[PDB]
Amino acid sequence: GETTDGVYRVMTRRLLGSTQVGVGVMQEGVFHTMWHVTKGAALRSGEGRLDPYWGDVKQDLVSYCGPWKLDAAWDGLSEVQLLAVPPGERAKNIQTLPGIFKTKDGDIGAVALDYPAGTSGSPILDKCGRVIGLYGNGVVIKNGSYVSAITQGKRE
Amino acid sequence: DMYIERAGDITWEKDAEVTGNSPRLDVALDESGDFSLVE
Ligand SMILES: CC1(C)C(=O)Nc2ccc(C(=O)Nc3ccc4c(c3)CNC4)cc21
Repeated sequence: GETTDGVYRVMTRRLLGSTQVGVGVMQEGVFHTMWHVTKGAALRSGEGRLDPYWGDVKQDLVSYCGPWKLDAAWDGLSEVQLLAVPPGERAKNIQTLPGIFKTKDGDIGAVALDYPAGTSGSPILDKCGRVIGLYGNGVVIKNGSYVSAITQGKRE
Repeated sequence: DMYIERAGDITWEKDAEVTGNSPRLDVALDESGDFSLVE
């Protein structure tokens, strides 16, 4: 099916009507998304089929048709863009300065933007347009707002 | 059965809407891939 690079919606017809469960990135022939969006299930792209290739529940990432290709990283200083693809709404870039998730295994950038759960898998970009991570896995702070980690995979 | 639909190009947009704060949070990551606030 469609293998052109770009951001894509992950849809399902199992529920009422057509429901958007997430978003993903097509790059170098590989579809990248978050694990909790597909649960590792096969994907359809028109008549074609995309089979899972690599995945990990702890990282919350999954790749289709090949290994993880995205390896750009947040520089720890600059503003980034969340290319949000919300359910039923047009792709729209949102600029923000990320915060930090301090963990026992190092620090990770984090974006404090609130979107429907179906926006999970939307890419976070640097000024060069490179995907530095995906949106959709983080925490809910005291006032009820959402903070997502800038989740990046490893390129082998 | 899940399917994919193209939603656009991945490009940086000059003069995009600038919003959101930068909080420094102490967090923990469990085996299920779920984050939690460390207190
Ligand atoms: C609605 C709200 C708060 C929001 O504003 N944006 C998002 C984005 C993602 C989720 C989300 O639930 N993500 C998730 C679900 C399941 C699992 C993981 C992550 C990683 N382990 C299993 C929620 C939100």
